[PDB]
Amino acid sequence: KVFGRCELAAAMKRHGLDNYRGYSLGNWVCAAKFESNFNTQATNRNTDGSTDYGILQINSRWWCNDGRTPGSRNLCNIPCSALLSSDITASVNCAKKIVSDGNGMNAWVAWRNRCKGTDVQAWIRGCRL
Ligand SMILES: [Cl-]
Ligand code: NA
Repeated sequence: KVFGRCELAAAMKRHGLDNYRGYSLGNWVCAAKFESNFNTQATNRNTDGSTDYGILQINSRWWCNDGRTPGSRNLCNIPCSALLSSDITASVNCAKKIVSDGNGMNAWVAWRNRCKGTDVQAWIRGCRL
């Protein structure tokens, strides 16, 4: 599923991400835009052999099992394919574990390079939330 901007904002809000660990909703919408272009089916393979999955491009080295990332942890205890669903619940629940992990949203490279320090409230402007 390719989400619309306000559609995703509202789904993320319903799943408890607005101000989760201090990060306003706009931060999460901005991260999803630049990680996956709002496409739940996005995958990208990394040089180390791991793969990033879904709307928030969660990585198979630490967070999910894709059966082909040797010596990976599966800290969200899910198959990575579950992160590609049109229902974002699994992605959101795993993202909450990531962002609690210590370096916050800096775990998402696109957030650090393209969202951090910008006017992220713009990503939810105009939406009925
Ligand atoms: Cl933080
Ligand atoms: Na893994």
